[PDB]
Amino acid sequence: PNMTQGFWENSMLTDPGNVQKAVCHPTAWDLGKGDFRILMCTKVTMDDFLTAHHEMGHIQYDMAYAAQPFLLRNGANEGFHEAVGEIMSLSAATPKHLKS
Amino acid sequence: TSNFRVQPTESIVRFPNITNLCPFHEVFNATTFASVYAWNRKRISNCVADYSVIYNFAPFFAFKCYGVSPTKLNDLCFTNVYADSFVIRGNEVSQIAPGQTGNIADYNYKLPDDFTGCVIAWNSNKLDSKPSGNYNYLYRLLRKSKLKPFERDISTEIYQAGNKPCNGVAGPNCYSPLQSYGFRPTYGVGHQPYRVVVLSFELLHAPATVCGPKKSTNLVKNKCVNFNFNGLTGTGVLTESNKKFLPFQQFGRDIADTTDAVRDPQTLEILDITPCSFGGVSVITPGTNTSNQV
Amino acid sequence: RTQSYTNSFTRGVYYPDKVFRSSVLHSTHDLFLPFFSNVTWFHNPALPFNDGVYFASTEKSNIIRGWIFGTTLDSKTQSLLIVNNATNVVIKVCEFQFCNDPFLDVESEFRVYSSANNCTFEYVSQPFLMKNLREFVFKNIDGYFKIYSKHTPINLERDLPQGFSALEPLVDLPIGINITRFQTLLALHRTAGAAAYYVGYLQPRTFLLKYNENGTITDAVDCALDPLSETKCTLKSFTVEKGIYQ
Ligand SMILES: *[C@@H]1O[C@H](CO)[C@@H](O)[C@H](O)[C@H]1NC(C)=O
Ligand SMILES: *[C@@H]1O[C@H](CO)[C@@H](O)[C@H](O)[C@H]1NC(C)=O
Ligand SMILES: *[C@@H]1O[C@H](CO)[C@@H](O)[C@H](O)[C@H]1NC(C)=O
Ligand SMILES: *[C@@H]1O[C@H](CO)[C@@H](O)[C@H](O)[C@H]1NC(C)=O
Ligand SMILES: *[C@@H]1O[C@H](CO)[C@@H](O)[C@H](O)[C@H]1NC(C)=O
Ligand SMILES: *[C@@H]1O[C@H](CO)[C@@H](O)[C@H](O)[C@H]1NC(C)=O
Ligand SMILES: *[C@@H]1O[C@H](CO)[C@@H](O)[C@H](O)[C@H]1NC(C)=O
Ligand SMILES: [Zn+2]
Repeated sequence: PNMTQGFWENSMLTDPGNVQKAVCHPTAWDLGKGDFRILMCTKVTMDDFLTAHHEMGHIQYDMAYAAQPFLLRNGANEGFHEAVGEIMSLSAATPKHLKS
Repeated sequence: TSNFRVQPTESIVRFPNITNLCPFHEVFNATTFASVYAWNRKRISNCVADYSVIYNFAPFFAFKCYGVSPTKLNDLCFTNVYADSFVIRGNEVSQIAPGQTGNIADYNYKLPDDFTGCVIAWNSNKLDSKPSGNYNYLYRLLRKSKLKPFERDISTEIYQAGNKPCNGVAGPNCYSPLQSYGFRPTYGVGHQPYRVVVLSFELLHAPATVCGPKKSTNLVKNKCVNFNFNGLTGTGVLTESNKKFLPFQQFGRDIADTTDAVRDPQTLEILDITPCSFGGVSVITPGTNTSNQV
Repeated sequence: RTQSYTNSFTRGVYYPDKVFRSSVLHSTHDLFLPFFSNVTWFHNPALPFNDGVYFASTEKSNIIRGWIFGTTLDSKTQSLLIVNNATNVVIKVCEFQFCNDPFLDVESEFRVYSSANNCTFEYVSQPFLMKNLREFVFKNIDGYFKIYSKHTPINLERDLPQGFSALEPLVDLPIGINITRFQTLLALHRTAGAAAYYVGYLQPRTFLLKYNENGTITDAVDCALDPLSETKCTLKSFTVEKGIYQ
């Protein structure tokens, strides 16, 4: 599926700069009850593009397991979650994808 | 040879005006729909039900009609109309339907198996959501047995899932059945508060008194027209009448038990009816041996 | 309270249907109060409604206030209340648990009814009641409760005057409840009071009604009353000429 209008409205994908003070470590937040956001000071770079792919992989995982109960609303083990991020990150950087 | 008859040119329908309109702006736009566990049961009767305003209200997330066709909503008439207003979450909308089982369906409100009506739902995140949280709305998630169709339960007894009496207090294996929705603007679609008003139509052994509004056409006078005046149908020429009716009388009949005057439903005016001209046609002919002129 | 009796005379005729007839003798089969029939005068707690009822009140003080209708007169079965105060008439169709002896204080209606658990119907209209005889005809036919009424100035006389006053339909209601018994509610001040009302019971009958130029029922003939009336109904004329008629 594709991203929520709430995700687009609430998520801060661009560095506010100036007066605003914030942490720039990328993170995908599954706040709960259908709220998903990305906290990323994203600039126009290839590494930032791939990191955005990784974070949206996180959010797709979170959306997928949303139906299950709260205690089970996690990855099957500690590795699958970043694994699902990293497979998308690897596929994004392929020259075929770049040319497409 | 034959008969000559003047066909009607136009069809005219005159019905009493619709000054009576059903309180649709009361069941909707109530600014407070209570909760699904205690649903508002409002009786709509003795009024003309116009769904034009219902369509003119906010766009509906779910407008599904089971018993009454959406096209024939205005056409069909019912004795009494019941509207149930409550606020439920996005995913709980599907449970309000015939044959669907879920927490809300079984423990809060059950649409009957043979329900006739339309389920009307629309988003209410603007009004029913607050940054602090709309804890006022509640729903029930613990109960002894499933609810029968169209039932209301408001009494809070501590659920005794355990083997020991709860004694009316909370604790181990003793939970209050009522639980609170929390509504915030940032919630995603599917958990946002949705306002649902369920229209229930029932037929009873009584006059319906609830018929959709019926259109009226401009009166045509001194012309052969089809006419339907407040349920009295016919073909004729409508002219001004010197006759004066009594207030309660609406029609007029002659010695031959045929309608001769009708009172116009909208403006009180006595219109005399003359049958449209008819007569035999005869062909005067000299012998066809002599000539073909007739 | 005081079951006396009187003669009805030619009273209780009403317009059967909402049609206009000019200078026409029309024969109609309907529920009518038969001519020269004995009518109970009140000066069994619930008088049987039967097919219909005819109620008459002649008091100048207008002390009579409304009526009550029901099948069993309890919370079990639906019931009907009509209360007429100075401003407007109120008709409430509710499952009314009534007092055994209903009456009103009139600025309060508390004395009348004990409870109203569910209300099926409501209606508000201009007041019915206004040397004045007020006659009412009540009947529930094919699910519609119909009330006809007439207000006639009467000269001071002991009984119902000998004349024709056709009762004009006032209210048709789609109540649709079965009505077996009725009762008359009286206004008492919490003071002794006395009121007198006439009750008659309608019957299936055939009547011959005369409509004048302006559509009013000037006269009526009850076919089954007497042989001359039967002859008039057969010939459909008030004036009958010399001869022998089958
Ligand atoms: C994206 O999501 C919207 C609903 O939010 C949906 O209508 C649309 O089809 C989806 N896909 C595309 C390609 O926009
Ligand atoms: C941060 O939050 C404060 C309230 O604590 C608010 O006044 C301010 O506008 C917000 N933004 C910035 C950039 O400080
Ligand atoms: C995927 O499909 C789109 C359809 O327009 C096409 O343009 C694109 O080249 C395709 N990508 C690959 C990698 O085949
Ligand atoms: C229809 O509307 C007119 C005013 O435009 C009103 O005078 C008339 O009484 C209405 N019809 C009825 C049956 O009341
Ligand atoms: C008559 O009864 C109606 C019932 O709604 C009430 O509103 C009105 O005040 C009453 N008037 C008097 C004079 O009792
Ligand atoms: C309406 O009246 C009927 C009378 O039989 C009763 O059974 C029913 O409970 C009433 N409705 C409500 C909501 O109390
Ligand atoms: C009908 O006309 C006559 C006069 O021709 C008049 O006396 C009578 O009162 C009229 N009808 C009514 C109901 O006024
Ligand atoms: Zn990651």
